[PDB]
Amino acid sequence: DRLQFRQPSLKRSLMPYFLLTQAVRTGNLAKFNQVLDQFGEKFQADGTYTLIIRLRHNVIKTGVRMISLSYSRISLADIAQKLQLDSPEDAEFIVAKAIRDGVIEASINHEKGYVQSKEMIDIYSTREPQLAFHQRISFCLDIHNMSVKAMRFPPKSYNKDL
Amino acid sequence: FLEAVDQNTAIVGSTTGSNYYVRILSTIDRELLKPNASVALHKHSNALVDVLPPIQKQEVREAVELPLTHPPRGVLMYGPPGCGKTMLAKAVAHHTTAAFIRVVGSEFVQKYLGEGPRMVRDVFRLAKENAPAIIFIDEIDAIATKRFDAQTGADREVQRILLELLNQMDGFDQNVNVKVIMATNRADTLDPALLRPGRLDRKIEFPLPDRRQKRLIFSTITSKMNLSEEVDLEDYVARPDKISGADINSICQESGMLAVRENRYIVLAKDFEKAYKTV
Amino acid sequence: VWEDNWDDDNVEDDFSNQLRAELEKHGYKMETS
Amino acid sequence: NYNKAVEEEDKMTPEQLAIKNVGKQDPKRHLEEHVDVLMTSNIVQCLAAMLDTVVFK
Amino acid sequence: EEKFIVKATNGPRYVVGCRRQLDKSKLKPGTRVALDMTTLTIMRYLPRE
Amino acid sequence: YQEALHLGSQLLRELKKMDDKALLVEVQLLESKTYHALSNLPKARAALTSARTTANAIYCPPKLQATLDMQSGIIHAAEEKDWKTAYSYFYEAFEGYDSIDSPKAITSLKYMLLCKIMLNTPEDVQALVSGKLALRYAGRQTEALKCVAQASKNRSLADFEKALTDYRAELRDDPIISTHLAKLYDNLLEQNLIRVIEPFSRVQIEHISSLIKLSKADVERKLSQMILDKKFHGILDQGEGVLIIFDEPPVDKTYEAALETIQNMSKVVDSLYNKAKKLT
Amino acid sequence: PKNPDLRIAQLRFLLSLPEHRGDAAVRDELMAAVRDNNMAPYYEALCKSLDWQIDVDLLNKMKKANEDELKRLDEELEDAEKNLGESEIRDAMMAKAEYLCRIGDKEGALTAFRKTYDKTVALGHRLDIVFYLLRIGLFYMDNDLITRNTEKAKSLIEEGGDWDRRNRLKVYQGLYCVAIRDFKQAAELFLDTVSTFTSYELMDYKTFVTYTVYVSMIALERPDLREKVIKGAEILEVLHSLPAVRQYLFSLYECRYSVFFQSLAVVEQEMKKDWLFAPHYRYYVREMRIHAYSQLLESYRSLTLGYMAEAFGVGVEFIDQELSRFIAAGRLHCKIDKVNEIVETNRPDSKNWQYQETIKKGDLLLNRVQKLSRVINM
Amino acid sequence: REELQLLQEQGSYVGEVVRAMDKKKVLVKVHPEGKFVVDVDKNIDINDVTPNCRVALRNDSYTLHKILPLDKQIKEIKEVIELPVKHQPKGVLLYGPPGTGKTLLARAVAHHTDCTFIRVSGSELVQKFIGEGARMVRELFVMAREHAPSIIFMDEIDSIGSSRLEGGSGGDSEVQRTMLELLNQLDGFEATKNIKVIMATNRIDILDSALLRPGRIDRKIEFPPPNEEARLDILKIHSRKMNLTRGINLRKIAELMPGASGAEVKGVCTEAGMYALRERRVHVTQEDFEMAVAKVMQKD
Repeated sequence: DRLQFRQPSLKRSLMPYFLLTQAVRTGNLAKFNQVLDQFGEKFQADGTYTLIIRLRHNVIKTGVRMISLSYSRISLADIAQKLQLDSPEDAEFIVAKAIRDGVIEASINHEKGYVQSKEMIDIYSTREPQLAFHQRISFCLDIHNMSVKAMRFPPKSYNKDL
Repeated sequence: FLEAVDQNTAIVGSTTGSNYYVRILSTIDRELLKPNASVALHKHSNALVDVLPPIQKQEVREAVELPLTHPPRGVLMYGPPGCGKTMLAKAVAHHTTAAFIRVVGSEFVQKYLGEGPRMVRDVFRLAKENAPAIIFIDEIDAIATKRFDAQTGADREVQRILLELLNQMDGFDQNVNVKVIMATNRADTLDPALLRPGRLDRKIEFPLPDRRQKRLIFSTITSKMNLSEEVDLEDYVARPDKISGADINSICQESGMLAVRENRYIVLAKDFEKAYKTV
Repeated sequence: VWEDNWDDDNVEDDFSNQLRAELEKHGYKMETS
Repeated sequence: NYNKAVEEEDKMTPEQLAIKNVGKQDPKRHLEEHVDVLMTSNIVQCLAAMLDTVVFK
Repeated sequence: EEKFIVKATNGPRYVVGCRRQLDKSKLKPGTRVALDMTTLTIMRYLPRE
Repeated sequence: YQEALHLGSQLLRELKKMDDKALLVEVQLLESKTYHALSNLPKARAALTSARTTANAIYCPPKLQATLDMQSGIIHAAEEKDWKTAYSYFYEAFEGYDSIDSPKAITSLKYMLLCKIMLNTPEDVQALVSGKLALRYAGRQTEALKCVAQASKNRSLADFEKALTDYRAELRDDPIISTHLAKLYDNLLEQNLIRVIEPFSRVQIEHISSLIKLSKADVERKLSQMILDKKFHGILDQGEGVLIIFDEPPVDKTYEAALETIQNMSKVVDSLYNKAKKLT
Repeated sequence: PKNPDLRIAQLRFLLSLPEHRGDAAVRDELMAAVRDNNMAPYYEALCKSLDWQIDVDLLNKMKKANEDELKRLDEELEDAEKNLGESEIRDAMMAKAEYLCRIGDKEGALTAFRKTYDKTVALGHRLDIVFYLLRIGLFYMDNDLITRNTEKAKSLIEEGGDWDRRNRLKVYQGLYCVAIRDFKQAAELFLDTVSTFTSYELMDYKTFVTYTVYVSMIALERPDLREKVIKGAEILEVLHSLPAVRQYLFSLYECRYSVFFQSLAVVEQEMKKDWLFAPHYRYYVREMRIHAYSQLLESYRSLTLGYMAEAFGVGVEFIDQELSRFIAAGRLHCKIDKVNEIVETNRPDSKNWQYQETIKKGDLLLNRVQKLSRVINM
Repeated sequence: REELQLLQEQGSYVGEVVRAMDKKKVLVKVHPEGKFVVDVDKNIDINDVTPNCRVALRNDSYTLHKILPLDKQIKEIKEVIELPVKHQPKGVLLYGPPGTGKTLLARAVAHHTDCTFIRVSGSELVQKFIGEGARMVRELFVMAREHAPSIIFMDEIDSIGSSRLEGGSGGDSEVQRTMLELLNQLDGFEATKNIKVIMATNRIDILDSALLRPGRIDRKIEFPPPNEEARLDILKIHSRKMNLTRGINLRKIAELMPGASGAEVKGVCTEAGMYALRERRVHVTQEDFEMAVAKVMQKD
C-alpha cells in the first residue's frame, strides 16, 4: 500500500479502490463479488472491464497462493469451508500441483472419509544437512572465490602502469 | 631505555649502568619507543623483541559515596584531641568497594627531586585509569611548610610538586574518576592556597574539650543510662574546671567498666568518685 | 521507520473492514463462547 | 578475538583514511597478519579431505 | 607459566625457560633456584637459609 | 503513604535546623517505616543513616532506639544480604524490648525466629522455645513458628501448607514479610523440584506428583516460570507430559561470528562511501 | 508553550474525533479560552466548535488586548534597545516570543526565536531556546523541525548534564521516541526517572509514568523488567497511585490471562483518545498479544486446546485463526500440529538456526560484494 | 641478515667527546675504565664533532657515527583595558576579600579580549627558561614585545601573611620594587601597546603602595565588602558558574549578606549547592540562597 508517500492526491484517488485492494488479501468470493459491483463506478467503468473480470477469477488464485505461503496441508472442513470451496477433488489436485513444484512437500490420507496429514514440514535442521547446504557451500565458495579473483585482478590493473 | 635520538635508531641503558647504542629492529613499531619502559635486548644479538609491563559520618558518607556514583571532592577534617582518621577511612574502605590509596603525607620526600612527579604521576594515573581510587592523604602539615632558602630546596621542590597537583586537581575539578580525601591535625600552619574554596568544600568539625559540649555530652550521656537523685552534676562539672582532662566520655565508659561487675543495679557517686581517683 | 508500516498496515488495514478492535467483544464472547 | 581486536581499530581507520590520505604513520600492515590467520584457518579445509579419505577407505 | 624472569646475584637479570624433567611445583615464584651457563636451563632449586 | 512521606520530608527540611533534634527520631523512624512500606531500600538506607548520625549523639529512651535496630534488621532482611548482622540487629532490638511490652516482645522473638528461620537452622529455634526465659512469652504466635521450623527440619511441603492453612486466621495479620515466607516456601519447593525431577529425564507427571500429593496447577506454573527465568535446561508439556533436557555448548561461536559480520558490514559500507565519494 | 494552554489546547484531538467526550473538552476549552491568549488556536480550530453566536462576542476584546500587549512588548523592546546590555534585550525579545507562542503564531516567534537564537551568549541559553521550540513543536507535531535544533544543539555541551535540563531533554527523547516506533533504544531513556519531578510545562509525573508504562510493559521482556523496574523502587513507590497498574503488571508477569482479558478493555479504551499515543494503538495490541503468545509458548512445547481454552478463557475458533495468522504473518514459531487437536511445535531455532542467523548478512553481503564487483572498472 | 653481524657485535657504546686535539686524534670520555682516545672514521669529518656533547661510538672499531642530542567592575575596566583595544593607564589594583574577582576578572576580561595571560610566578623553571641572568624585568618585556597583547597580574604574593611590616617590607618590597621599575619602564618608553600590570594586595601593604604611589600614575577601582552593588556584581559572578533562574531578584538577597567579607557569598553558594541537589532541583533559587545565608550567619 501507500507507505512512504504522503500527499493528499493518491489518497482521494485511491479511496474507491482501497477497500477492494485490501479485500484481495482475504479473498472472499460471495461478499466481495457484490461489494465490487455495489459501489463500483470508475475502476470498473475504466473500459472493457478486462483486468477486473480476470481479477474476479484471480481471487481464488491469489487466495490459494496465500495458502501456498500459509500452511501446506489442506483439511476437509476447516480450511476447505474457510476458503468457501468444499471439493476434495480440486483441493487434492491443486495441492498435488504444489507438491510437484518441489518447493514444499505434503501427503494425502483417507481413513474414515476425512483427509489426514502428518504435516511434518520440519526444516532440514538435523535432517541430511550435508546434502542440504552442500550446494550452498560450493556455490557460496564459487561466488566468493570469483570475488577473490575480483579483488586480485584490480590490483594488477593498478600496478600495470607502474 | 633512556632516550630516542631519531627514527629507527635509539640508545639503551644496560643493567650495569653503561649506555648502549643499538639500532632497533624494523618489525617493532613506535609503540615500544616509550622513554620509561622495560626494554629487553638479547644476550648476544642485543636486539629487543618486546617490552615488559612494570554529623561526621553523614557528611563524610554523603560527601564521598554520593558524588562517586552521581560533586565536590575533599572531606578535610580537624581536631587534635581526638585520634580519628581511621574509623572513617576504614568505614569508607569497607562500605564502598573501590580502590583506596592510603599514603603518609611525606610519601614523595626523597633524595631525587625528579622522582616526585614520576611517583605522584604514577599514583594519579592508576587512580584515573585503574579504578576510582579514593586517595587518602594524611598529615599535610609536614609538606605545607613554606621555605625560601636553597639549602632545604628539597622541601620547596616537593611543595612545588604540591602546587603541581594543586593545579592537577583544578584540571580534575569536573568529570574525573577520582576522589581526593584529606586529613590533618593542625590547620594553622596550612597555607590558604590549599583551603581555598572550590577545592576542599567540606570543613567537617568534631566536638571538643570545650565545656559546652562537655555539659551537652554529660546530659546526653546520662539520658540513656539509668540515673538516680543522688547523682549531681554541679560538682562533677566544677571539678573538671580545676583538674582539666580530655576524652571524658571514655572516662564514663570506664565508670561503666567499673559498674558492669553485676554487683549494683544503679550506679551512684561511689563509682563516679572511684573512677575519678583510679582513672 | 517505514519498514514496520508494512505489517502495521497489513494487520491494521486487514482489520479495517470488520473486527477492527475486537477487544471489547471478548467480554461478551466469554460467556457465549 | 584477535581479528575483532584489530577490527575495532579498523572501524576507526576510514576516518583518518578519509581525512589525510597522505603518508603512513602506523608501521602495522594489518594485512599479512590476517593472511596468516587465514593460513592457520585453512588447516580445517586441507584436513577435511583427509577425514573424507579416512572415513571413505 | 612456562617462562619467567630470574634475578642473578651478580646484579644483571635474565630470563630462562622450563625443563622437561622438572614440574611447576618448585617453579612458583619466591623460591631461589639454580641455572646453567649453557642454554640457561634449570637443574634444581636452592633452599634459602 | 506518598503525601505523608513527602510532607514529612519537607517537614524535615525545615526541622533539621530547629533545636531539640530528639523529636526528629520519631518522624525519621516513621520515614523508614513508610520507605519499607513502599519497598525502597536505598532511600531507607540513606534516611536510616540519617537516623544513625542523629541518634549517635542523641540518647532518647530505648523506645525509639530498639525500633531503629529492628527496622534496620528488616531492611537488611528485605534484600537477604547477610543474616548474621540482621540477626544481631534483631538481637539488640529484643534486648531493647525486653520486659517492656508483651506484644512487642512476642513480635521481637517472632522476628528473631523469622530472620533465623530464613537461614534454615531450626536447632536454635528449638533452643529458644525450650528455654525458660522465652517460655513465659510464648503463645499462639510462636506455634506457627514451631510449625514452620518443624516443616523445615522435616523437609515437608504439605505440612507447611497445613501451617499456612490452619493458622491463617494468626497469619492473616502477617506483616510484609509474607513475601519472604513465600520465598521460603518457593525455596523448599525449588529444592524438592530439583530433587525429584533431576534424576527423572522423562517420567509421568502423576508418578512424580503423587509423592507430593499436590495439584499440577501451582507446580506447573512455578516450573514454567522457572524455565522462563532460564535457570536450568528443561521444558514442560501438557498433552503428552514429555520432559526434554538439552543444551547448546558452543555459544562463543555465533556471537563472535555475528560480531564479525556486523562489524565488517560497516567496513564494506564505508568502502562504498569512499569509492562513491571519489567517483561521483 | 509551558503554560497549561498546551494541554487545554492539546485536548483538541479528543475534542474533534469523538462526539461523546466533546463536552468537557469544550467546557474547559471555552472556559480556559480567556487564559494565555487562546484566541488564535480555537479560532483556527473553530470548525470543530459551536456556532458563531457567542464566538464573535469575545473576539473584539481579544483582538484589541493582543494588540495592546503586543505594542507594550514593542515599546519595552524599543526601550531595551540602543542600550548596553545582553540579558535585557534577550528577555524582551524572549518575552515577546513567549507571548507569540501564547497566541500560537510561529512566524513572529520563528523570527523572534531566530534573533534571540543568534543573540545566545552561551550554549545553555541556546538549548533553552531549543526547548522553547520543542514545547510548541509538540503541539505542532512537526517531525524535522524538532530534530534539527536538537541534532545541532545536542553536541558540544562541555558543561555536563544538569538535574532537570539534561533530564528534561531525556523526557523529550521519551516524547519523540514514543511517537516513533523505536523501542529498543527508547527502553533506556526512562532509567533516570528518579531525578524527574512534577513538571507542569509538558507532562505531569503521573502522565509520564502512565505513558512510559506501555513502552516499558510491552517493549521489555521478563529479565528486562526484573532487572530494571522490578528491582527498582520506582514502580514499587508509584504503584499505590492507581491499583490497576499493579494488576496489569502482576497479571502479565504472573501469566494470568483470565483477568488480563477481562480488564484489557480498560487498556484498549484508555490507549486511544490521546494526542500522541492514539495513532499507534494498533502496534501495542498486536505486539503485546504476540509477546504474550511467545511468552507462554516459549516454555511450552505442546499445548492442548483444553488447558489453552481454559487458561485464556476464549473459544477455540478464535485462537485457531489467531495462530493461523500469527504463524505465517507473525512468524513466531515453526509449523503447528493439529492431528490430535493439540498445538505441538518443535522450534529448532537454536542449534542450526543459531548458526544460520548470519545467512541473511551472507546473502545481503553477497549482493553488496557483487555491487563491489560493479564498481570495478566503472 | 647482513646486519646480523652488527647484532653479533655485542652492541656499541655511547661516547661523549669533551676535548678535541689538533693531531686528528680526538679523545672521547666514556664509561669508567674507558677514556679511549682514537681517530674517528674517514667518512666523518673532525671539525663538525663539537666537544661537550654525546656521540655514538662502537665498542670495537671506535668510530664516530653522528652527533647525539562584575558588571559594576567591567563597566569601569572596559575604559582601562579595552581602551587600547577597541577605543594610557599604567596600572590598576583591586583590594578586598580574596574570594572572587581578583583572578576571574583578569582572566575573564583577558579571555574576552583574546589576549594571553602572563604571571610573575617567582620560582624555579622561570629564571632559566626565560634568560639566564638579568634584572628579571626586561626579558618579560621582550616576551611582551613578541606577544603585544598581555595581562600581567600578581597572584602568588597576594596573601594575608604579609602583615609583620618588619620582614614583609623588604620581602614584599622585592616585588614592589619589581613593579616600581616596571612602571618606570612603562612610564619611560614603550615599543608596543597592550602592556599593562595589575596589583593585588589584601592588607596594610595597600597603604604602603599608596606611600610608594602618591597618586601619580594608577587607577583606583575599589571593591568594598560592605557595599551592596559590590555584592550584586560579585553575586552575578557567583551566578555565572552554577545554574540560576531568570525570575530571581539579586537586590535583597545581595543585601542580606553582611559581616566578615565577600567570601561569605562563596560560603552561601558552595553551602547552597548541597541544598539545591538536596532539594532535587536543577537550579538554585532565592529561598535556597536565603537558607544558605542563614546557615552561614548562624555560626557567626
